[PDB]
Amino acid sequence: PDIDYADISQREQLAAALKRWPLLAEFAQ
Amino acid sequence: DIDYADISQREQLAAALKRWPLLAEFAQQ
Amino acid sequence: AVLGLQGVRGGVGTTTITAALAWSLQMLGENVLVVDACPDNLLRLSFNVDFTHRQGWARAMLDGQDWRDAGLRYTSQLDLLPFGQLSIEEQENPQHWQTRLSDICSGLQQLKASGRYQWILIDLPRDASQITHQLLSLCDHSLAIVNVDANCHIRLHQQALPDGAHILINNFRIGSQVQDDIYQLWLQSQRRLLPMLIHRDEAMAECLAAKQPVGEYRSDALAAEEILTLANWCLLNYSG
Amino acid sequence: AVLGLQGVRGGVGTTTITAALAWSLQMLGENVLVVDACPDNLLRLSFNVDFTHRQGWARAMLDGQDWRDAGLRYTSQLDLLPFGQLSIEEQENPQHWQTRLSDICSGLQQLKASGRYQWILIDLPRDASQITHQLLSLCDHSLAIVNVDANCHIRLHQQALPDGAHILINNFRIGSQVQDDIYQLWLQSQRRLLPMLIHRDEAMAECLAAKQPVGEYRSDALAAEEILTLANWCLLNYSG
Amino acid sequence: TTLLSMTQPLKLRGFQKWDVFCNAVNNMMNNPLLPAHGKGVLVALRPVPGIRVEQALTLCRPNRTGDIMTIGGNRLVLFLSFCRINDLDTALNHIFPLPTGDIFSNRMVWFEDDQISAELVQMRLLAPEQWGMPLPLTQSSKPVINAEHDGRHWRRIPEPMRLLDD
Amino acid sequence: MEDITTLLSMTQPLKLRGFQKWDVFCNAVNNMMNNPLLPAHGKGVLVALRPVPGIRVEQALTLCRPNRTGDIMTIGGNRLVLFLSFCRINDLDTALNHIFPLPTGDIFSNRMVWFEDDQISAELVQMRLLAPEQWGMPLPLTQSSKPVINAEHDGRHWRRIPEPMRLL
Ligand SMILES: Nc1nc2c(ncn2[C@@H]2O[C@@H]3COP(=O)(O)O[C@H]4[C@@H](O)[C@H](n5cnc6c(=O)[nH]c(N)nc65)O[C@@H]4COP(=O)(O)O[C@H]3[C@H]2O)c(=O)[nH]1
Ligand SMILES: Nc1nc2c(ncn2[C@@H]2O[C@@H]3COP(=O)(O)O[C@H]4[C@@H](O)[C@H](n5cnc6c(=O)[nH]c(N)nc65)O[C@@H]4COP(=O)(O)O[C@H]3[C@H]2O)c(=O)[nH]1
Ligand SMILES: Nc1nc2c(ncn2[C@@H]2O[C@@H]3COP(=O)(O)O[C@H]4[C@@H](O)[C@H](n5cnc6c(=O)[nH]c(N)nc65)O[C@@H]4COP(=O)(O)O[C@H]3[C@H]2O)c(=O)[nH]1
Ligand SMILES: Nc1nc2c(ncn2[C@@H]2O[C@@H]3COP(=O)(O)O[C@H]4[C@@H](O)[C@H](n5cnc6c(=O)[nH]c(N)nc65)O[C@@H]4COP(=O)(O)O[C@H]3[C@H]2O)c(=O)[nH]1
Ligand SMILES: Nc1ncnc2c1ncn2[C@@H]1O[C@H](COP(=O)(O)OP(=O)(O)OP(=O)(O)O)[C@@H](O)[C@H]1O
Ligand SMILES: Nc1ncnc2c1ncn2[C@@H]1O[C@H](COP(=O)(O)OP(=O)(O)OP(=O)(O)O)[C@@H](O)[C@H]1O
Ligand SMILES: [Mg+2]
Ligand SMILES: [Mg+2]
Repeated sequence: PDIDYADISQREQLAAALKRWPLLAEFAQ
Repeated sequence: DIDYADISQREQLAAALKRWPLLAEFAQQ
Repeated sequence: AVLGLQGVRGGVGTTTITAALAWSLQMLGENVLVVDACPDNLLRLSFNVDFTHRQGWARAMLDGQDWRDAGLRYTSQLDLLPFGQLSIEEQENPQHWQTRLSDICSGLQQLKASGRYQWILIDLPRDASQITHQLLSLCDHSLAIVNVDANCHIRLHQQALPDGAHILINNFRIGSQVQDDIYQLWLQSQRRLLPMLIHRDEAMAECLAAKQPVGEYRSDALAAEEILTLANWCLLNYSG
Repeated sequence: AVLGLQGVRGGVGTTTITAALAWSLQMLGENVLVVDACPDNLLRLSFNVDFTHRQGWARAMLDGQDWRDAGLRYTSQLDLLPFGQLSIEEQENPQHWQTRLSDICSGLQQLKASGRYQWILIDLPRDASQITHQLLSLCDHSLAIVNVDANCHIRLHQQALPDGAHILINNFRIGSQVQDDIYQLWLQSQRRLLPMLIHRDEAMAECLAAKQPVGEYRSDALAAEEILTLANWCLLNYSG
Repeated sequence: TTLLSMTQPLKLRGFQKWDVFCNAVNNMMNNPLLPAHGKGVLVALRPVPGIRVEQALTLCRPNRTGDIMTIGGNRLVLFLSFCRINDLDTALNHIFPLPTGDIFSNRMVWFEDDQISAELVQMRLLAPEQWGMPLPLTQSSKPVINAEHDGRHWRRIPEPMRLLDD
Repeated sequence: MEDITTLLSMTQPLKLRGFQKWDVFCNAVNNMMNNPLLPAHGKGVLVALRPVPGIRVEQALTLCRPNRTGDIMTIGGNRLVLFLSFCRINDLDTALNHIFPLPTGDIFSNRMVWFEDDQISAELVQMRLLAPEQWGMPLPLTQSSKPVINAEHDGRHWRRIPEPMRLL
C-alpha cells in the first residue's frame, strides 16, 4: 500500500495527534 | 451447546423470533 | 468487471458490503453474479438462503458434482453462487480440501468470457490459500475493507494489499476522538483510500438478521445510500 | 493455569482482551506470561514494543535461534513472548513455516512445569493450522471471544468452539435493538456464556494507539473494571 | 404532486416527472410576488459515456425544499431554488456525493427568467417517450417471479439455476 | 495536621465511601454508633467476609464496588469488613448483590453480620485488637507504589520500556 508521510507535520491537527498517540507517530517516521 | 427449549416464555423472545428470520430458523432447528 | 472484496482483517464488513454492493449494482440495471469465496459460507445468508441449504460451488466439487448447478437466482439481474457448507472435519483440516478446488479458476474465467454478467463480485477470505491467490489474480479490481482503528492502521503498514486495490472504510462511528485522529492522518497519508465511506448503521446490523442486503432491507438508510454511491463509483471507475 | 483466548471471528477484540487480562492478573499479584500465537504479531504493540522490533518465538525458530531469548519483561510479574515479524514472502507462503514451529508445543510445557508463572495466556488465531490446534491442546481453559451480532450468532451454530471453552462478549453497545434481541436469546440458549461482558469503550480503542493495556492506560475505565472482574473470575474458576 | 406544482411549487422536492417539473418551474417564473431574477438556476447535465441518466439520477440528492430534478432525453435537469449562479458549484457539491465533473461530461445553465422560460419551451417539445423515471420506481414496477409474503413484508426466494457453460 | 479521610471519619462519617484504612474504618463506624441524632438500631449493617481459598482479601477487595455514599470497606487479617449505611438486615443480600459483580457465595466462604448497636460496637472492640501489621491495603495502591526499574517519561505520562530477558 502506498503511504506518503511527506508533510504530516504541517497540518495542525495531525501534529497534536502524532504527539498524543505513540502508535501513529511511530509509523510517521 | 445451545438449548432452545421453552423460549416463548419470555415476551421479548417471541417477538424477536418473529421479527428476525435468522434467529427463528436456528431456534426452530 | 470482476471485483474482489477482501478485508484487511476479519469482521470489518466485507460480506455485508459485498451483498449490499451486488444489490445496488443490480438495482442500477446491471447483470450481477456474486460469488462467496470464503469457506465460512456466510454470504448466502444475506440473500434469504436457508441455513440448512448446504449446496455451493466448493461443496459440489468436493462431492464430485457439477458446481454450475449450485447457482441461485435472486433477481432477474442478480445471481448468487454460495461456497457451500463444510463439515466440522473439513473446517478443522483445510489441507484436506483446499487443493481440490481447481475448477473454479477456469469456471470463473468462462463466466467472464461469456458476457452474461456486467459484474462478478467475489467475497474473498484473508487467508493465504493458493486458491485465494488464484481468485485474486482473476479479479480486475479489488477493494480492501477496513475499520478506522489502530488494528487496521498497523495492518496497512505491515501486511500486503492486493495490487491496485482501493481502501474502503466501514463502520465509521460518531464521537470517537481516536477515530477522528486516525482518519485525518489517513486523509493525508493513505493514497488508495476511496472518497466515500460507510458509517456504522443499525440497518447494516439488522439486515443480516433479516437475511437481506441492506439496500433491500432499508433503502433509505444512510449506509444504503453510501453503498449506492460506491456502486456508481464502480460504474465510473471499474468499468469493464 | 494455561488460558487460551481465541476469537470466534477476526476482529472481535481477542488481542486487546488478552493484553488487558494479562495486565489485570499481574495487578492482582499473579506472575503472568502472555504469548502471541497469532502470526500477525500484534500483541507486542499493546506493551510498548517498538514496531521495528522483529524478535519473537516463531522468528527465532525460523532462524534456528533460541526462542527462550525472545522474551520481554514488562513488569516484575508480567512477561511477554511475541510471535515475531514475518516477511511478506513468509506471509504469503504459510506452508513452509506452519510445520516448523512444533518446538514451542514442547517448550510451553517446560514453562508450564516450572511453576514460575501462575498464568500463561495465549493469544490464539482462528485458523486451522496444526500449530494452532497443538497450542490449544496445551491450554487448560479457553475463552471464545464474540460480539453480539448476527455474524457471531451464525458461527455459534455452524463452527466448533474449543472443548470446555467459555464465551466472552466484547464491544457490547448501547441502544442497539438487534443486539438486545440477540443478547436475550443468548441468555436463554447459550449455556457456556460468561456472567460478565465488556462494553464498547473508547478506552479500549485508544489503549492500542497508546500501546498499553487498557488497565494501565485508563484504570478507571468501565472496560478496565469489567476485565478486572474477568481476572478475578479466572482466579475463582480457572485455577487448575 | 401535480396540485403541488400548481399552487405551491416551492414546497416540492426531489424527482419530478418531466411535465410536472416544467410546470413547477414555469409557475415559479410567473409568480409576481417573487424576485425578478433571484428565483434560482436551471441546470442541464449530460452524463459521461460510462453512466446512464437514470443511474446518475441516484446520485442526485437535494435537501433544500424547492430543489427539484428530472431526467429526459439523456439529460438530468435540475432547478436549484433561489440559488445564485455564483454559488452553483457550492449547491451542486451539496447535492451530489461525487464531483460533478466525474459524473457529467457537459453542463448548461440558465439563471435569468427569460432564459429559463425559453429553455422550458424547448424542454416541453420533448416527446413523453423520452421522459425518464427513477430506477427504484421502474425496477420495483417489474414482476417478481419468486416473491413470498411473510405476513408483514415481501421476501425473495432464491431459485436454483444452472450457470451455463460455453 | 489531620488527614482529610480521618477528619471526615471524625465529623461526617456518612460522607465517606469506598476503602478506608482499618483504624479509620473503625473510627467512622464508632462515630456513627454514638451519634445521638441517628436512630437507635437503624444505622446499618456491619459484615465480615472470609474469602474462598482460591482468592486473597486484596484480590477480593477489587470486586467490592459500593455506590451508596456511606458504604465503606476495609481489609485486615484475611477478612473483608463492610459497613452498609442504613441498610436493613433483611435487605443485606440485595445491597451485597449491588456491590459485588459476582455472587458473594462464589467469592466468600463465610460471613458474619452485626446490625444491633451493642453488637456492632462489641465487634469494633475486637477489630481494634488487630495489629497494624495485619492491616491490608488495596492492590492498586501497593502495586503501583513498587519501584519501576523500566520506567521512562514522555513529557506527560509514565511509560514502561519492555526489557529483553531469557525465559528459563
Ligand atoms: N449548507 C447548506 N445546507 C443547506 C442549504 N439549504 C438547505 N440546506 C440543507 O437542506 C436542509 C433543508 O433545507 P430547507 O428546505 O431550506 O430547510 C431549512 C430552512 O427552512 C431552515 N433554515 C435552516 N438554516 C437556515 C439558514 O441559515 N437560513 C434560513 N433562511 N433558513 C434556514 O430550517 C430548515 C432546516 O434546516 P437544516 O437542519 O439546516 O437543513 C437544511 C440543510 O441541511 C444551504 O444554503 N446551505
Ligand atoms: N438551492 C440550493 N442552493 C444552495 C444549496 N447550497 C448552497 N446554496 C446556495 O449557495 C449559497 C452559499 O451556500 P453555503 O456555502 O452552503 O452557505 C450557506 C450556509 O452556510 C448557510 N445556510 C443557509 N441556509 C441554510 C440551511 O437551510 N441550512 C444550513 N445548514 N445552512 C444554511 O448560510 C449560507 C448562505 O446561504 P444562502 O444565502 O441561502 O446562499 C446559498 C445558496 O444561495 C443547496 O443545497 N440548494
Ligand atoms: N437500587 C439501588 N441503587 C442504589 C441504592 N443506593 C444507592 N444506589 C446506587 O448508588 C448510586 C449513588 O447513591 P447515593 O450516594 O446514595 O446517591 C443518590 C441519593 O442521594 C439520591 N437518591 C436516588 N434515589 C433515591 C431514592 O429512592 N431515595 C432517596 N432517599 N434518595 C435517592 O440521589 C443520588 C443519586 O442517585 P442514583 O442516580 O440512583 O445513584 C445511586 C444508585 O445508582 C439503593 O438503595 N438501591
Ligand atoms: N447501604 C446500602 N443499602 C442498599 C444498597 N442497595 C440496596 N440497599 C438496601 O436494600 C433495600 C432494598 O433495595 P432495592 O431493592 O434496590 O430498593 C430500593 C430502590 O428500588 C430505591 N432506591 C433507594 N435509594 C436509591 C438510590 O439511591 N438509587 C436508586 N437507583 N434506587 C434507589 O428504593 C428502594 C427502597 O430503598 P431503601 O428503603 O433505601 O432500601 C434498600 C436499602 O435498605 C446499597 O448499595 N447500599
Ligand atoms: N456499517 C455497519 N454498521 C453496523 N453493523 C455492521 C456494519 N457492517 C457490518 N456490520 C455487522 O457486523 C457483523 C460483521 O460483518 P460482516 O460479516 O459483513 O464482516 P466480515 O468482514 O465479512 O466478517 P468475517 O470475518 O466473518 O468474514 C455483521 O453482523 C454485520 O451485520
Ligand atoms: N470493547 C472495545 N471497545 C472499543 N474498541 C475496541 C474494543 N475491543 C477492541 N477494540 C478495538 O478494535 C480493534 C480490534 O481489536 P483486537 O485487535 O483486540 O481484535 P482481534 O480479534 O484480536 O483482531 P484480529 O482479528 O486482527 O486478531 C482495535 O483497534 C481495538 O482497540
Ligand atoms: Mg465474511
Ligand atoms: Mg488479534
